[PDB]
Amino acid sequence: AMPLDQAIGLLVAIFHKYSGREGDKHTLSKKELKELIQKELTIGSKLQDAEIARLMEDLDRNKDQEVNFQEYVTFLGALALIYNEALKG
Amino acid sequence: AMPLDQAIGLLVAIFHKYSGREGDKHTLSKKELKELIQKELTIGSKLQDAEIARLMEDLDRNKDQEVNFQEYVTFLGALALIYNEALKG
Repeated sequence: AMPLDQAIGLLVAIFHKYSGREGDKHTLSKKELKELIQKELTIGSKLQDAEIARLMEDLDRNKDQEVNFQEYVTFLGALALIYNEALKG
Repeated sequence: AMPLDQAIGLLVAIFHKYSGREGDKHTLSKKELKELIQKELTIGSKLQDAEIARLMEDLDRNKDQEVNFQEYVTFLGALALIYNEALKG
């Protein structure tokens, strides 16, 4: 697949890895999303960064709320802005 | 990189391929986003699908509006729901 098709296919696959764990495969809880981020990204050196720590706290404060695919993708965009190196500056 | 880190890195790279063409590297126009989708995804067989055609029309109707990285990622999530096979059902 072209690079962007590859990217989308990976986003979908990782969503379904966690959304399939309980109930509806169309959603995952914010508790589960926090677990997904900590397991699927090499983020362990950055979890105490001021902005990333607030995103993780917000997931724990809203842990039982569900997230659909669109909201998961939006959230990954928010996290990339404060996590991915190429988005610095 | 882990799969999701790979996915994010590709999203960022394709954004910057187009956002760097004019002006600010932090945004791209909706005209440019339409070009990005048509060139970076194997979507040519699906452009007349009822839902995809409306997303492409909306980009052309708002062609001069700018899009930041967060809005680009959100948009890719919207498109994936109506384009990616694994999101059917």
